Amino acid sequence: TAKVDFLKKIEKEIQQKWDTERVFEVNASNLEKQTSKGKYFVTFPYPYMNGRLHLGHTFSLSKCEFAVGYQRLKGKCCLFPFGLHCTGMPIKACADKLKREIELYGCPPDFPYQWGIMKSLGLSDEEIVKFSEAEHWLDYFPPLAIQDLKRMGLKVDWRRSFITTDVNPYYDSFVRWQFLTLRERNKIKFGKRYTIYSPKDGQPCMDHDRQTGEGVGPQEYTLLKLKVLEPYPSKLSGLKGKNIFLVAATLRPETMFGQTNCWVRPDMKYIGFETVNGDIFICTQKAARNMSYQGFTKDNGVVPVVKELMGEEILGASLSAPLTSYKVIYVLPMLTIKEDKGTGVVTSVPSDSPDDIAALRDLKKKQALRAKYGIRDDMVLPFEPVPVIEIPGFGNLSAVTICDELKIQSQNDREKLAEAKEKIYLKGFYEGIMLVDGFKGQKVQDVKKTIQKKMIDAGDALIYMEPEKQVMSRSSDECVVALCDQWYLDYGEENWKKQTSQCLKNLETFCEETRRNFEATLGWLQEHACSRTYGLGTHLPWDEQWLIESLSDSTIYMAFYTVAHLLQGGNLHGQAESPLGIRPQQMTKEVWDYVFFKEAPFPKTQIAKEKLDQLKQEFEFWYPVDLRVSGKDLVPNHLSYYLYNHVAMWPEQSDKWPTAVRANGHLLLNSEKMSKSTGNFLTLTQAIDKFSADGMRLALADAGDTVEDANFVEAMADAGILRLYTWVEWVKEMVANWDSLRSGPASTFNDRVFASELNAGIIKTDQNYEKMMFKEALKTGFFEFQAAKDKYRELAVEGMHRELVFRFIEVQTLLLAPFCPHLCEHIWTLLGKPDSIMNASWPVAGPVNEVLIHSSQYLMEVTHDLRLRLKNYPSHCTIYVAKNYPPWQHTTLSVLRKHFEANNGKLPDNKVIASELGSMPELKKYMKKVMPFVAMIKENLEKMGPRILDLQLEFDEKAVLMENIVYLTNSLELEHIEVKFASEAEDKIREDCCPGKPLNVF
Ligand SMILES: CC(C)C[C@H](N)C(=O)O
Ligand SMILES: CC(C)C[C@H](N)C(=O)O
Repeated sequence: TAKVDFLKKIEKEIQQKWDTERVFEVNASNLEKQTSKGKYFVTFPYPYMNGRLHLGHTFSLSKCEFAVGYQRLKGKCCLFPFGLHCTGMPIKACADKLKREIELYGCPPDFPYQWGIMKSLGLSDEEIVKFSEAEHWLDYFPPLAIQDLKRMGLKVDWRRSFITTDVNPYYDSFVRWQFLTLRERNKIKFGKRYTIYSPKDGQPCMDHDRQTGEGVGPQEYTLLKLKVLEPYPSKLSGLKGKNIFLVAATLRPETMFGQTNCWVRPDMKYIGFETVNGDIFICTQKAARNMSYQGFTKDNGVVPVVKELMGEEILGASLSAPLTSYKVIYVLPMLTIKEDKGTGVVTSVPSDSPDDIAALRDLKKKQALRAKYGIRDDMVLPFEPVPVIEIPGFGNLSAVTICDELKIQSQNDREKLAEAKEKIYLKGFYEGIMLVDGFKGQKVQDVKKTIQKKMIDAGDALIYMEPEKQVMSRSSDECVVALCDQWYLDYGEENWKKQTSQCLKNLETFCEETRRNFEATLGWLQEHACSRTYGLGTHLPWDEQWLIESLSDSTIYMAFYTVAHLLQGGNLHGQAESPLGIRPQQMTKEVWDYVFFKEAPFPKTQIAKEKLDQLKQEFEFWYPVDLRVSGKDLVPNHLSYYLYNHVAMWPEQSDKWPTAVRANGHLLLNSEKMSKSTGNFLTLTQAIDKFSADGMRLALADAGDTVEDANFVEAMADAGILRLYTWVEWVKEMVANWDSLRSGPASTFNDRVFASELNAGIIKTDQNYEKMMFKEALKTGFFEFQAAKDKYRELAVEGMHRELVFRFIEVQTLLLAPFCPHLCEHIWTLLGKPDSIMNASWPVAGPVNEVLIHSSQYLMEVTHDLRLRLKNYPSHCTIYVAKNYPPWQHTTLSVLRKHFEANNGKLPDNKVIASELGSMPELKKYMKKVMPFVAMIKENLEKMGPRILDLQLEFDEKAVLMENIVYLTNSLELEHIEVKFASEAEDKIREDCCPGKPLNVF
């Protein structure tokens, strides 16, 4: 267990060496004169300071942190800067729940959590409360973040970090410029528009301030008024005097000629209220409150409630329903009503919505429904479905003529009502044909929008907006609002959308689906609700009631990095003396136009011209964004707005558009999800404490590198630190016993197989590092290097040669330094090599002879082969490697070799087999082991290439064992393992065994 500590000491040792050495401060005036290879720029989606950083952030980043700890050891520059989001509410949210959960209850509260994990963080109770105002959140968290990274030891120029609210006056200048530019280009606009909106927040709550439904929007429905005729039912008494209409939502309004009644759920609570113009509306409150914030009531947002009840009390009185050849229809119960979607009412469209015929039919069957709630001689019976839409497989009575053949007679078939409403679903959007007196033959799709708008002008119908599913901001469930005010951003452009689809067809998607989620969300993304009024953030330049919502003031932010060290040099809040000496007051809109837009004129400035070209040079050298990477949940929203924008201010400049991004899955701790709510979670500061960040870094590079859910498992970060500590002591020990390593040359065989393994490994390792799939590059360069170093200490019984033993620890201590820098710098220094290790390069992959490795992956095959047939039955073993080409085996290879060397990469008949393998007196009683093993050539030949046919088989098998048996006495744990030629075999294994399947009997 001291293993964890030993690392933990030298990690902070080599850190306070690195940091006092200032190793990562990549400047662009001193490292641009050196014409080296080309830059490498790695940017992270800067997390909020709404709380200590978590593994889900560390894995979301480790893909880049390693990347640069490698792409530097290939000679490329490495600007890995790091931002710090403070905009957006989510800070104003957890501590506002702190400010009112400390308000109405004692300090701390009494019950029968939100405060309790600000004290389960540990703070002596007093400190915890200064949190409820936002400004102490932002004086305290950007520290804990940067300390946990200094301690993770990440390759990050310090002087380029910051804060993103108005707190930091400098970035604010950067945000203000962006928007004065983005307003100049008629990319912003003002309007009164529908948006997901937090009642209780006072602003349209859209994307990164939600609990449910990151990618969710308004759904539109038509709403119908349903004149309720007297006799009203019992509870409606007092309101004699006003026009009352039941309100429901259908999405096939072409169908409403098919109205035959009106459905509500007898045991749902219903509300009725008066609009602004003064008539009476009965929906649920989710519906009511939704209408309200949509200007539907007198004062925007208020529900003028007049009475309450449940549908029980409603069933009965006739509803006169517009557009239907049944004007005196009634309200009937439908207990299967989705109790959230819609109004709490639905329509009765029996001829194109099967539930309804099920609904109708049951009321017609049992008198245990036929008088159920006020159901007279007329109620359900003479109502029959309405032929309005014919669909050319089945009938005008479509939704019936389908469930009267799939026989959904019972109304309790809700799975089989998943059957039903999927039937007349959308096919009935085109094949369905309107038949009414006025559209006979018209396509239901080209008249959909007309029949609906005919019903608005007739004052019979209006238009309803509802949450597609549900949201929780952090609290009160949200709503489409007719927001009477919102500055918003125009992602609905025709031009800008197309030039940006092209910014995507350029930018590199690390996979084949990520692009599909960028198409499907771009061809989906309309204009955006980008202005908050309460929370935290920066204020709009010209209308300062408005603050900027998070997901938009965080889009071009990457260029501040390029100049941050000089526009701030370390004070995140932006109050220390900015290194170059710019007054935050002296960064006019056009001196950004200068520093960023290349051709844009040198402005009349009261700062001399030195710093002006120097901050632009920084920019001009560092940009573009090479590779950014974050979780797969900022694919539809933030990374997206991050593509539009980077076009929007350089719509001309092709070069600076982000060129490559990367998204992973979420992370799992021990194969299960990571929500504090579970107990399966670790803040970065503790993963480190427990596992020696190098040890952690390990389990992350093994987290999986794919976009599908990448898992992190505690144990393997433990076994991590162990194979690490056995290494260091081995490397310690193998430099003590220098006097133990062979003189002369490195000439023996075991030597050369390890030595070509070694270089086989360095390149294998190289190929996956180039391709940033860190797990598979882990496997190649660490697991495969241990086993092959073990196994060449295994078979060098005359001593491991030192000049192979040393160039091997060089390469590994290197190969591994991107994964685990301090421990490698320790080793590299341990060797008494001079410079810090980050001043090393990519080691030279020497000359490789893979026919040597062929043998290596042949013995690992049999190593893996006989580990198997020992399960049944067990100590000794003699292994017959068959003697030679039998007169029936040589010949197979011989004749097939003949055809092959004459047929251009395609092989003959599968019954040509029979005529050729059959018609051979050489094959008179052994074709039954040439035809079952003429599939030994069409099964395992792609396995290697043109190998098992080219007769001579470039290595003696008998003897690449008889050498391995020491390691193979291990790895099979037997005692002795001899090998006979199948010359002294039982002849059931001489004249049977295929070289490549060596047979073996205990
Ligand atoms: C730039 C931001 C939208 C990033 C996001 N808030 C995160 O925690 O990763
Ligand atoms: C989906 C529902 C709200 C409306 C649909 N026209 C129906 O069959 O009832």
